[PDB]
Amino acid sequence: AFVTGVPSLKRSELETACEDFSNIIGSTSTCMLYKGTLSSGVEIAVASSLVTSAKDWSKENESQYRKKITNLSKVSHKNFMNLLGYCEEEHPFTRVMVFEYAPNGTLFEHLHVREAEKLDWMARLRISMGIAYCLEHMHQLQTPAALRNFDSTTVYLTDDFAAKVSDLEFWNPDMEDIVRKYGMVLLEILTGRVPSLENWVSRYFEGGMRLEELIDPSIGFFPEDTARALCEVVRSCIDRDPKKRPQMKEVAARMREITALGP
Ligand SMILES: Cc1cc(Nc2cc(N3CCN(C)CC3)nc(/C=C/c3ccccc3)n2)n[nH]1
Repeated sequence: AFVTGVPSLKRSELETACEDFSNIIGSTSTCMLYKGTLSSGVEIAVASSLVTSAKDWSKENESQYRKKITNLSKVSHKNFMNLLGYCEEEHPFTRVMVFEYAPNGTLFEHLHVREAEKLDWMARLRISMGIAYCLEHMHQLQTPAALRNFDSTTVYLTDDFAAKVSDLEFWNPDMEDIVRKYGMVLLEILTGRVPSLENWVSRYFEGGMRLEELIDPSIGFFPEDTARALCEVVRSCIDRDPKKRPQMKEVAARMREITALGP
């Protein structure tokens, strides 16, 4: 065991759950993702290193592995994609982390890829609020390392479209940097726009854009003054000077106020 709290799986266990690793959700810089189901019926996303022998794997690699598990085992939040387990094995070489499975995939997909169906206003506020609570909690745990890769492709959506912020990448940022990224992700949620943006939105901030220009047209109707308040949160978060940015606890506080949604 490398940690208290998080169970250490036999590879035999995980082979069962993931049908001999036969079902792939995705693939990233540092890991392959396999779909599984535990004998408890709990759906899982298994993140496996891209290293297949002890040779391609350093003691630096190993040290990073155990640090990540340590750090993530300390993070537990309803709006985080929580670590459920891990599996280290030498025969054959296995370095795995087991995460919660989010059936509605990424925020990015639901904002930009699905043409037929769009997230409504209230679902967008709920997602925005959830993200903010997650980041606030992480800043309280002093583990922003888990957020070095934060953007709409790393935020997942549950059955009921709650946000789960993820940290899937094997470990080979300021909280001020995370606050700005939160600003940009909130802006993306509001507008439906993604960096192929600051210049575009500066026109809104300059006073030369109506909210019906800024807000994602797929939304339909929306409360103007709510939208206004959310855009000020964006403006605060993305200030060019990191020192002028709100703390995440202040962001979460203001967001709670505007959305009227508790943690
Ligand atoms: C880590 C994790 C992912 C996850 N859920 C899901 C669900 C999902 N869906 C839902 C149903 N699918 C039929 C379509 C899209 N897609 C993904 C994609 C993951 C990925 C990540 C990086 C690169 C490439 C791909 N993750 N839960 N936990």
